Amino acid sequence: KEVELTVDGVKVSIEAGSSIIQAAEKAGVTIPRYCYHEKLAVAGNCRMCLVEIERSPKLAASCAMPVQNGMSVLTNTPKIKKAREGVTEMLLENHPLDCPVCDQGGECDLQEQSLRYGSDRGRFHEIVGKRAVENKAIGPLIKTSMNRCIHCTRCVRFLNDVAGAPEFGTAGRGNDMQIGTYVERNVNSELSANVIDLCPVGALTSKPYAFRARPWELKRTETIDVHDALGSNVRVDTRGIEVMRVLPRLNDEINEEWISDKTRFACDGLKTQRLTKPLIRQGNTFVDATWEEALATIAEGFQKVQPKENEIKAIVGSLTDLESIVALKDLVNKLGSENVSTDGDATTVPPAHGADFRSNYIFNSTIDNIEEADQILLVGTNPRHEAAVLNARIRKVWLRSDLEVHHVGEEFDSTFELNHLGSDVNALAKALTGEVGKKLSEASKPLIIIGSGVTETQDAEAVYATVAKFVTSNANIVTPEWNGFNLLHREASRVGALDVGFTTQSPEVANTKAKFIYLLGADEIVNKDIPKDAFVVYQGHHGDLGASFADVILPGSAYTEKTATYVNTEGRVQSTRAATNPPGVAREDWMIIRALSEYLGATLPYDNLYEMRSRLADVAPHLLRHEVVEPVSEGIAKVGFQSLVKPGIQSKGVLLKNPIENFYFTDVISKSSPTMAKCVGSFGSKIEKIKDEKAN
Amino acid sequence: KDFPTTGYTEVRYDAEKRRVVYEPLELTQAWRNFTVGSSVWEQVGDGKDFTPESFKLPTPAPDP
Amino acid sequence: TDLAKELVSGAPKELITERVARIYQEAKAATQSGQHNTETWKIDWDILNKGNRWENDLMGYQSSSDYMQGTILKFDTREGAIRFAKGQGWDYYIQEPKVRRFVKKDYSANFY
Amino acid sequence: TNPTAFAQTTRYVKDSTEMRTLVLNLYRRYLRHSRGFVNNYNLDIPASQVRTKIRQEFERQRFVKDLPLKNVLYMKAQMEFQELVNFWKQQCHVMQYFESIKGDSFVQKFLKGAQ
Amino acid sequence: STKELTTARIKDISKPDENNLQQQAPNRISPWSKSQKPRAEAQDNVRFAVKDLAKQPRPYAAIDLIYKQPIRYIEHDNVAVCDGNGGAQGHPKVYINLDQNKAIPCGYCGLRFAQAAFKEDIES
Amino acid sequence: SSKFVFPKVVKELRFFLSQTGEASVPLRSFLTKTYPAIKKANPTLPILIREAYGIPPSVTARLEKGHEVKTNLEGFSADQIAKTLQSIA
Ligand code: SF4
Ligand code: SF4
Ligand code: FES
Ligand SMILES: [K+]
Ligand SMILES: [Zn+2]
Repeated sequence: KEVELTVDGVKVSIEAGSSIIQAAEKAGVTIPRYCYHEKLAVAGNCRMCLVEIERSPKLAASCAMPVQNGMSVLTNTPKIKKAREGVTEMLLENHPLDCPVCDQGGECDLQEQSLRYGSDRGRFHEIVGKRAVENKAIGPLIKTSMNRCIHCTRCVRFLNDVAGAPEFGTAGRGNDMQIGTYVERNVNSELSANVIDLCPVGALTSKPYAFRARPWELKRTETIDVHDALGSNVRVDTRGIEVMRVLPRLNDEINEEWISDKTRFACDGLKTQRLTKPLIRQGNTFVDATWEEALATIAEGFQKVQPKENEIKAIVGSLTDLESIVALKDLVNKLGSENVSTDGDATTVPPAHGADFRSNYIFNSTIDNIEEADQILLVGTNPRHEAAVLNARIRKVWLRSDLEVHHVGEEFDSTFELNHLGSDVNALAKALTGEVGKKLSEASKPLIIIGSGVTETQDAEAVYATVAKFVTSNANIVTPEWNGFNLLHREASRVGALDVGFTTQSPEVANTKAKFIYLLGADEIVNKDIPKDAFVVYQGHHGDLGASFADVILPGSAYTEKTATYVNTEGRVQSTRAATNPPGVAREDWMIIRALSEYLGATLPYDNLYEMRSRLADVAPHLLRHEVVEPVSEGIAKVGFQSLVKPGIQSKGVLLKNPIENFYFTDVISKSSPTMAKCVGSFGSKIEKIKDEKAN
Repeated sequence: KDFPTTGYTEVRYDAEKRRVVYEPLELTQAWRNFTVGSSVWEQVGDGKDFTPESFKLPTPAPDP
Repeated sequence: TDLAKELVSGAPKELITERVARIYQEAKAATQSGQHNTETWKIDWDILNKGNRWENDLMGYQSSSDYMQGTILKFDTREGAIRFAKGQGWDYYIQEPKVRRFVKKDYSANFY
Repeated sequence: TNPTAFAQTTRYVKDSTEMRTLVLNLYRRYLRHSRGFVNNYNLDIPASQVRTKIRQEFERQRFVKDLPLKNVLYMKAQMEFQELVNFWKQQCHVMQYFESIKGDSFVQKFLKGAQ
Repeated sequence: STKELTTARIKDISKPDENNLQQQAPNRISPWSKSQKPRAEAQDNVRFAVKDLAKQPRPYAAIDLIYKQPIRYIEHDNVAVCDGNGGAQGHPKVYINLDQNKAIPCGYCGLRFAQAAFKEDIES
Repeated sequence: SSKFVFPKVVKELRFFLSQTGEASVPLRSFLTKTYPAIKKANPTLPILIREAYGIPPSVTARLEKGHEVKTNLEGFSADQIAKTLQSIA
């Protein structure tokens, strides 16, 4: 297949059908470009990538011209460099003199390529003046200065194809062509803000980040995104103590250089409602207290109420790190209590997927392989909200092949076409044995996706039993070279909590009226019972319902202020990196548990991260391999699928309502982010409004 | 290269000891590293060949 | 290489006992499409759990007691970075860069 | 040009045994001048402690195995002596050399910010 | 009060007084940025205990001044050209588009330009 | 089911084994053929099976006051392990 070609004397071996620019980029030759992006459809309009081919008079758009065999490609002829300076002299003909006031200042491709490939002088002193355009208003997240657009259509190609938001396009003709939405309406996509990164010029910039920093000030720290369970790789930029912006970074297995609008514009919640001093409840208000006084009060309060063996309850929040989970799990068992669980809304005491077998509560197919899946079945999942970036991955497959997606649950407005089947367990029951179930078995690598919201229904066990019954009796679904069962998580500390077994499987214990409740970042306990005679401690970084109920509050650090371990939905183990310091006297999250133990007579053996990181090897030896997935062996997986199948289960016929009823308010940082408040007002809880009432 | 530009320690006059003493480094304004915002594109090409034509190995000419 | 070369460098003991260095290759920035800052390997030190940055009361500066905050080293081979880290006896940890997966891109694909 | 007082040539030794004779010889030279160190530097401690702390720093390097490390630690060994004899360091430096000074519990370091 | 003196507003509520030293500026009471420290809190400090607050620097707030200018109105053209009224001693020349029915301020100067045909609606 | 009803001191059982390799085969064979009976008699006992590459087999049992009893199972056969598990009790 491969065609051997030489670019400027460098031999190139690439796949056939590739374009010249990919061949040149592999040989190391740098070909300037504006309109070509390696995740978008090819348009050939910017005319900057022009090269010379030996058997032609006509310059070739190397981003569009497919590769040949034996072809000789030139890139550094004086003829080409004349063309590059001509094109540069055209883009800057109408470009405004905005660089000082332009938020793209130190990181603009029109600057660096013009500096490198253009002339050093301009020949435009015309008296009529430049072209001026009116800025279009497309929401509270994207700040448009359309004077600066170079008409490269990356915004159009991304939003139409990747994002699935067809309201953005080119309206007009020639010198009056105006990228926008023609009529005034806000752009509605959870991935709409990735256009800010694609727009090479200052035409589309961040509105929350407007005018606040220059790119040479910021310090770039590579960490992970924990607003949803995918764990998308991000880049956090800090100017001293503050975190200024969050951007995606390349990881072809998880996020593929995109992050949802929740991930990047929730950075401003880290400066608001923070817990900075330990607070002790006195009367009906809180007062400041030192770590000596606050730790003593918890130690004193614990002995006053004297919770018994299993009357001590530990609740873990969505954002909580894995090191604090094991620190807390060890601490409570050191007091001899197993009433340890999460703040979710699960129904059955042993969660339907359980914690015994990893293969029953992860994304066994791995995200990088969703590309090659033939048929996908959605069970009660709304990826447009639960895992936004994963949804765009499924669309990209469905656009380039004959993938057919089947959905069972509550109907939602989706980016790609669905084949709706029903909205209850019985609807899924006929579908598995019917025409659609036949489709999956005939396919090579079919996919069954179960959402996180399946558990929060009354029929949590029926669906897991039903689907497993189909899986337990097939050969295509589970092969040596394929594991077709997948579970989609949405809270960033589920797989971490389940990998360490921070979940109680005793129904009587889960019903025990616990007296001492230790809230570890749990902020959704409205349904959870908290008796008036319970002494509650909340250790978190944000003031919300979890801290309001507490009697002593111990400040903790956010994911941008500590080194921690997170396991995403597909089982990959990822460790964050510290970008700033926690504010005030706030301490590390697992350090509090160690220090709290010394006051409670349960002194934990750990003394530092490395000692605690040795403990993660004990609970599960795979928790020491960063960015490495340990797939479940095929034989042992089939054991777990069987124990989910249980005769004698009644399908109550409950609608598989999605758990995310507000896309922007899902975690603690999101609820305290001023920018997310604007989005709900402008876009709505489900990103459905097309008009911005809030406009001033 | 591994030695930081601001060094490790600094001196001040201690009243108790009546003498100038060394203390560990502590900057009131931490140094700002603007060097991160360097060029992401290569700025100068491969150069030009200026070897004398008397110091290059001759190309063996093709045969008839 | 094998020698404990740190005993001649005069560096404070805390770089061996109390600090963690990182060997990494800088990632490509989302904003710009250049691919040159991601071809040299670099060493940077982790920040401190307290005293990395704090606001100066008088003028609102960014005070710091970390003397390695503005120290970044450059290399051209991965091995040279690891060898140099080994020579100084640094407690480092390597961050393997992600590799973009090849996908052929064709102009005609917009209709086929 | 002539070298200054108490100077020595810089030669890279190649035998382990040869170095220890130089190392042991140098040790008494530190010990011999100890009273003068107190007198010239007006030290507030008797010369006994000056002899005391000299010995400790020699032992700190006792267990080096590789030879090239041995020389450099000996090359710098001589230099510190030469500066000390010739009154090149100031009184502030020498005082602070000998004026130097159990770790806190986990709660204590946690309480005050730790490191 | 300390309610206006500590929160930024687009326009004030009461008439500013030049003698009031607690105002953010002599011609404006409230601050004009969300992250600008109020002047009342800034001078409530130990270093001002024995100072003379009337002699500390109090430049006139530039936000209040710039809105005292009239709106330039362009005749039979929807594009205004601004250069800081100094040419080589002003800001770079920037072209402003006036299609929208509002006064578009200049990016550098802050002068507001509009169309003449739109003046009546704008002046409402 | 044999002696699969553990005392009330046992509160957690964890099995470590490699996805490949000889030494992990016996523990895999046991867990694949003996788990369904063990769970059927121990509904409230959580039994975690966690797999990592290149590691020898091992089993951890957790007693009261947080004590965890590690039990290496390298070279044990499909029937010797049944004695090892009960030897915890
Ligand atoms: S987009 Fe680039 S060239 Fe245009 S004004 Fe902004 S910084 Fe200058
Ligand atoms: S707005 Fe930006 S991304 Fe869209 S065509 Fe113009 S330059 Fe390209
Ligand atoms: S990069 Fe090929 S024409 Fe734009
Ligand atoms: K941009
Ligand atoms: Zn102007």
